[PDB]
Amino acid sequence: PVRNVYKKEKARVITEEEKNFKAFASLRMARANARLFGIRAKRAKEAAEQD
Amino acid sequence: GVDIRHNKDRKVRRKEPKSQDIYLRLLVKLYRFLARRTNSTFNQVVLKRLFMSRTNRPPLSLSRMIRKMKLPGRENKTAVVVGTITDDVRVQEVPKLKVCALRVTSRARSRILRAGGKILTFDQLALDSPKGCGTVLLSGPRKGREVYRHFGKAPGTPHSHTKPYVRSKGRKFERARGRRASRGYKN
Amino acid sequence: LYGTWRKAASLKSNYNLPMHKMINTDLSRILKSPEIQRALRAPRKKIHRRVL
Amino acid sequence: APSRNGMVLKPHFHKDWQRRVATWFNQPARKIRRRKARQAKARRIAPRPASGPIRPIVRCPTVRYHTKVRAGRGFSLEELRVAGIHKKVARTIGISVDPRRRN
Amino acid sequence: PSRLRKTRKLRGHVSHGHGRIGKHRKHPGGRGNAGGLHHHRINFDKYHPGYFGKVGMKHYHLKRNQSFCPTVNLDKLWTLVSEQTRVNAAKNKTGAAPIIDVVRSGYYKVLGKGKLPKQPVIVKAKFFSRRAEEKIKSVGGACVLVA
Amino acid sequence: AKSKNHTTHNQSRKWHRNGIKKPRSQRYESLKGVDPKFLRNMRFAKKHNKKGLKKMQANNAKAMSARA
RNA sequence: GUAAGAAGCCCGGCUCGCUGGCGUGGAGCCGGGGUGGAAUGCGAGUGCCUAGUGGGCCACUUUUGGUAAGCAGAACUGGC
RNA sequence: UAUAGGGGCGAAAGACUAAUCGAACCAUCUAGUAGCUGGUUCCCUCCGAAGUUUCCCUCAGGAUAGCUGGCGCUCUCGCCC
RNA sequence: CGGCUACCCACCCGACCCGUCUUGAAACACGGACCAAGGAGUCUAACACGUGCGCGAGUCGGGGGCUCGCACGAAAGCCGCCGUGGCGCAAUGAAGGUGAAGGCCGGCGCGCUCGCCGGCCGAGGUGGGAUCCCGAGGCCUCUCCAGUCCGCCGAGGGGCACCACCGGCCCGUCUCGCCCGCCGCGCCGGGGAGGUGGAGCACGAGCGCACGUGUUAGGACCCGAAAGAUGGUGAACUAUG
RNA sequence: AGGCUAAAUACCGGCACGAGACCGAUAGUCAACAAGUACCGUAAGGGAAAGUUGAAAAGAACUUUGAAGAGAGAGUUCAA
Ligand SMILES: [Mg+2]
Ligand SMILES: [Mg+2]
Ligand SMILES: [Mg+2]
Ligand SMILES: [Mg+2]
Ligand SMILES: [Mg+2]
Ligand SMILES: [Mg+2]
Ligand SMILES: [Mg+2]
Ligand SMILES: [Mg+2]
Ligand SMILES: [Mg+2]
Ligand SMILES: [Mg+2]
Ligand SMILES: [Mg+2]
Ligand SMILES: [Mg+2]
Ligand SMILES: [Mg+2]
Ligand SMILES: [Mg+2]
Ligand SMILES: [Mg+2]
Ligand SMILES: [Mg+2]
Ligand SMILES: [Mg+2]
Ligand SMILES: [Mg+2]
Ligand SMILES: [Mg+2]
Ligand SMILES: [Mg+2]
Ligand SMILES: [Mg+2]
Ligand SMILES: [Mg+2]
Ligand SMILES: [Mg+2]
Ligand SMILES: [Mg+2]
Ligand SMILES: [Mg+2]
Ligand SMILES: [Mg+2]
Ligand SMILES: [Mg+2]
Ligand SMILES: [Mg+2]
Ligand SMILES: [Mg+2]
Ligand SMILES: [Mg+2]
Ligand SMILES: [Mg+2]
Ligand SMILES: [Mg+2]
Ligand SMILES: [Mg+2]
Ligand SMILES: [Mg+2]
Ligand SMILES: [Mg+2]
Ligand SMILES: [Mg+2]
Ligand SMILES: [Mg+2]
Ligand SMILES: [Mg+2]
Ligand SMILES: [Mg+2]
Ligand SMILES: [Mg+2]
Ligand SMILES: [Mg+2]
Ligand SMILES: [Mg+2]
Ligand SMILES: [Mg+2]
Repeated sequence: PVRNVYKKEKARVITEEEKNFKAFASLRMARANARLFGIRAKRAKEAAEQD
Repeated sequence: GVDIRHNKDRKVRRKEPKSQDIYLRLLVKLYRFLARRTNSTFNQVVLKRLFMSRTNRPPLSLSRMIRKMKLPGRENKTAVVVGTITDDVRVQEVPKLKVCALRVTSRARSRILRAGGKILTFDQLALDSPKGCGTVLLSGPRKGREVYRHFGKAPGTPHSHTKPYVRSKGRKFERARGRRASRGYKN
Repeated sequence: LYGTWRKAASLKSNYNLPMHKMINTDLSRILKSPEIQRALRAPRKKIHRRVL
Repeated sequence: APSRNGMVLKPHFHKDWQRRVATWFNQPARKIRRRKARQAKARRIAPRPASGPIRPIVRCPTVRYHTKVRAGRGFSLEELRVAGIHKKVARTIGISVDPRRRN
Repeated sequence: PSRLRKTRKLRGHVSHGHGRIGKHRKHPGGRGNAGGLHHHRINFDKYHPGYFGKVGMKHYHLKRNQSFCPTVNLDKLWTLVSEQTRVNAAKNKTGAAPIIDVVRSGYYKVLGKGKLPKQPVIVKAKFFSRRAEEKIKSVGGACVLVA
Repeated sequence: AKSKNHTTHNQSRKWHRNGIKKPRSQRYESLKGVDPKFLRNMRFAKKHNKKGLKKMQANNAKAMSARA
């Protein structure tokens, strides 16, 4: 009952601007967005409240 | 009395090899004969390195054994190592160079035979070079041992950079007094 | 069950024959070979004992 | 009591450990017992296979082992209903059934 | 082996390797780490700096399970897949590149070292470093994030 | 229970049991402890020595090999 | 305590974000030249591990307190 | 017959409580700990101390440095310098 | 006839009774009447160092499983899509986290205390450094001539390990300033130049077993107390009803 | 805030059981034996010492001194 599945995906050509788009900064941007997801919502609520 | 000096009878030396390896004793016999009968200081140093222990013969690495032959003047010379030459995961290309060492590992022998070189032993090296002509004697990274990084004048008094013994390298284990200025003194 | 130095052991998983330290280990043949005796100093068998 | 440069040691031997020393002198004995237990099961019980009930493909809950795979416990009653068989009828067929496993 | 023991050699000597004057009886200095601040300060200090005091925050119910991220280097990045694979995939055929997945090998984060040859590959990992990402961009490979 | 307080007797002999040592070997003396303004001089001077010394020293070596 | 040389002496040239009348000064780097540089004796440097020791005493000389001590306390050297 | 162990009893001596009482007897924890006495078992060879610095509720003790032994490693000589 | 000797005696000389506390023992210091047997540094766990062996960026089956029932078999052999796991291959931070490659050449922006494009090399430099390499030179019974022959070296070069210094990279803090990207243009991220703290990197040397030394905790080299606690037994002596 | 349930696990008591790089009558359990026995303390409780003739008693018929213990002859046994 193990059945360690072996997905291979051997042959593919190097592709378009995904290799320019998937840099290291996406992880830091996602980390900062996850850390500051709530405080931006609170500031948007305060900006909608104070008119 | 005669000797007003101190009595230091034996200097430091190890005369006979402490290992009970029969093959190492036969190589000790052969290179002792060559060292006392060929006037070859190469055979002198190789016989001393066979007298040398298991620990003080560190394992050579394949990248270092490539780079010490990549220097100009080492094209057709043979890299003689008293010790083991091991595989390196870092390398990508292996030249057509010759190896003369004891107990080369399996992956290293496989990659050298795929690259096209020639591995030998010390008896074949003696049959090819009695005086040791055309050889370069190599040694390995002794000071990079984990044991030698604990060794110094102190662990931390002029900060000393010499690795105090502890169980777990991290928080709560030897990081408070003498390791920072906010909690007591600082080294 | 053990194999030669060319192939691995087929019955065992990850075993090979060990490294052989001295391949042609005839020490008398080596020390009486012409390549070794070509590079010898001289047979020095004088004793040179104590002179009174 | 301490000495030259060696690691600070705190062994947990201040408690009277000499009474409770469990040393595995009966480890080949338990091995022979458990061999005979498995053989007596395979003889006397059934022509059912050893490790009788079938175990599921199960992913391990971690950020560490969830890339790997595991034989679970039971077949997760919604899965068993989609397969279309009764619960204890499946248990007598040989299907291992766990009512807790969700999907 | 009691025949190789120093006790067998020291039979005949009166004080048995511990002196007549000092008289090592039971426990002259204490027991264990006794006197860590009072009278053994030159051995707890000057051989174990940092042994006394609190250092930082206290994470209640910590596991060595959530911080599981074994790091792979760019030196180790090639031998996770066999050499036959990269040779037969980069033997002058086309611009195709093999995928080296470190998650199947068991490593999560790719870190940056040297020795990264001209032949580009596609590396899939859950985490990266900016140096390794720049090395992959310099050799021409592609960066792919997985989860 | 009065004991002997302090002495330096039998001390120079223990000093000369092992032959009191000069440090005796410092080639290319250590550099820490020197003026930080002087270090801001010297490190920038060394790295621009590493950068911009090629052509003038090469032509000077050619000129002195031609003249000597 | 220091110096009695090849780790030293001199010449030529680069760099400096230090300094600044000045290509001024100072440091670093590069190339070249000649080793016979006080006496005597000795083959040296360095790394690891560790026992015992942590009660001392006497003598020439210089000395502290005491009237003095085989008294108490110091310095060099030697001895137990 | 009643009072049984930090309990009894005492015209009071801290006396008596099974030859033991200013805290009974037997067993267990317990082989309690001791920086404190005494002892520590065959031969030969080589090397070979100290009673000193500093710290400690430290002064009959310990830690550290010094003195010492063992294990080596790096080199150097044997052929006018 | 010769004979040293675990036989006895005599003579000349020297010679206080051993063991240990001590600066000092034959001591008017302590133990020892004599003899036979027993009698004191062991074992486990952990660490450190040294040595020996196997494999070696890997290593290790101690946890289980497989063999036909075997006295030695409570052994041994094997697993490998049983490597789960321990140690090592990455460190620094209290933490969020971050995480070790640079150098050369040509062109471009004011080669501007300044970035980009294309190609090449690749774990940096200096001073020592066993060894190794090239080699002027001269040496062998009569001449021009040669090849191995007898036969070393002035000088030069690449430089193992390691030492000393300089330089570089990574992590957390400090100072100064500018630039870049947008799964969304924000108290968002990233990058540069300097001096610091690290048990770091700067081609890795570990893992397992065994032996030796030292330390710790366990009764821990052997014997030794005044004492504390727990549970029971005694008013047949004596004290008082 | 109601309940049951075999397996893997533990066992120095007990009934048989097999093995031992263990010990050898001052050792090994206190105890190889009429051993928790003799004995001690009012009691709780404490607690020993102690193996070996020979192949088989064939354990010395008979004579003799002494009242016997014992002894000299004689005999059994490879050996008194
Ligand atoms: Mg003499
Ligand atoms: Mg001596
Ligand atoms: Mg000690
Ligand atoms: Mg206890
Ligand atoms: Mg001694
Ligand atoms: Mg002591
Ligand atoms: Mg003193
Ligand atoms: Mg000792
Ligand atoms: Mg003392
Ligand atoms: Mg005095
Ligand atoms: Mg006195
Ligand atoms: Mg004397
Ligand atoms: Mg009570
Ligand atoms: Mg009480
Ligand atoms: Mg009484
Ligand atoms: Mg009292
Ligand atoms: Mg009491
Ligand atoms: Mg004891
Ligand atoms: Mg003191
Ligand atoms: Mg010490
Ligand atoms: Mg020493
Ligand atoms: Mg020594
Ligand atoms: Mg004493
Ligand atoms: Mg005295
Ligand atoms: Mg004496
Ligand atoms: Mg007396
Ligand atoms: Mg006496
Ligand atoms: Mg006496
Ligand atoms: Mg005896
Ligand atoms: Mg070791
Ligand atoms: Mg794993
Ligand atoms: Mg661990
Ligand atoms: Mg006691
Ligand atoms: Mg108390
Ligand atoms: Mg009465
Ligand atoms: Mg009365
Ligand atoms: Mg319930
Ligand atoms: Mg229940
Ligand atoms: Mg059960
Ligand atoms: Mg007996
Ligand atoms: Mg008995
Ligand atoms: Mg019988
Ligand atoms: Mg006989």
